[PDB]
Amino acid sequence: SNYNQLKEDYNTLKRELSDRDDEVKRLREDIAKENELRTKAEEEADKLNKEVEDLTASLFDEANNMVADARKEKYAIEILNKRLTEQLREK
Amino acid sequence: SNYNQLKEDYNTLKRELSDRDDEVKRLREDIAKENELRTKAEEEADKLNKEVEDLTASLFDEANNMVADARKEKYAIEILNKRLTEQLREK
Amino acid sequence: SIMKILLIGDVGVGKSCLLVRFVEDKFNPSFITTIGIDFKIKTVDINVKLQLWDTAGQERFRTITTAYYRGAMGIILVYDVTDERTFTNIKQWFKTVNEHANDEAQLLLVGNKSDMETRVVTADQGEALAKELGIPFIESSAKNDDNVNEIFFTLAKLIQEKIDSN
Ligand SMILES: Nc1nc2c(ncn2[C@@H]2O[C@H](COP(=O)(O)OP(=O)(O)O)[C@@H](O)[C@H]2O)c(=O)[nH]1
Repeated sequence: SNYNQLKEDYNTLKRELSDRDDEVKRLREDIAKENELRTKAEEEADKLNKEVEDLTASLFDEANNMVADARKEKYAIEILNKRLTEQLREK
Repeated sequence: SNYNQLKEDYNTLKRELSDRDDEVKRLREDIAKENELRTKAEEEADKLNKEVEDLTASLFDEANNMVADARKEKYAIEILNKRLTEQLREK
Repeated sequence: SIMKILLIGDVGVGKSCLLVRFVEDKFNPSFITTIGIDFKIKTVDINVKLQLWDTAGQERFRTITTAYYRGAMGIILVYDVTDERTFTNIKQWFKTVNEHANDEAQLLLVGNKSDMETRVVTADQGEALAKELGIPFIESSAKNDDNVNEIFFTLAKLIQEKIDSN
């Protein structure tokens, strides 16, 4: 159109290039951030995986202990039933 | 001369750009790749706490269920226990 | 002065019934049927507190049950002698173990229900498995209390012996 088509296209290209060069400097820092998230998430992954037995042990401890205590207290009163079902009996 | 210089400065930046379009395309894969990995590290830590929340409700519902049973039958005996002591006093 | 021990094998083998009998506490409950785990603590005198996992090995808590392999100081690989396919299913357990097992944790075989006698496996056929794998062997009855307290006592020795190598 023709020299202005040029002068102008070059100017357009110049700004396409600066947009593109920025988006590159920006995706590079986007990745390093996304890296920090990745590593930190794989640390969590791992951390929990280790901590879990111990955590779960602790639930079982308590669960068993809860039922034990409840069960002993019943039993102890069957012993009471026994002893006085027989305090009466012979007598 | 200037018309020529422009022509090839255009050509230079034309590829200088084409290069960034490449370096963007690749960097966007690399992040989606990084985010793939980080999705997986979140993916499993959920899976896990899902199981641990699942255990904790269940184990504990279950223990209380058993602790109800103990108490339930302990009280039933306690009833008979009184009934018998009420006969020990008669004698 | 703790030690972590875990049991390993199929349903019907007699792993509940072994643990039940090793630890003589009747007041303790059994979740092994309701949820699919149990966990006990028996103190024993060697000259040391045990802690013992048991599992129905189903999918539902597979992620956690696995966590026991990682921290387990001894594994007990258990088979039935009345059942032939349980006697063979052992190596698929063994690789399953060492992909998860912390390398330096110690293992042991167990041939159970010697008691019930439509017994397919011999004792020497049992050390035929044990030999290759580089791991100690015992057989027991869970019912009749044969070698039960040994199973655990021998295993814990090996581990205390192991600690002081380094
Ligand atoms: N005859 C016999 N039966 C056993 C012995 N040990 C366990 N059992 C039985 O085998 C069945 C399943 O055993 P269990 O302990 O539930 O196996 P687990 O699923 O590996 O814990 C039950 O009916 C037990 O009573 C044993 O030494 N002799």
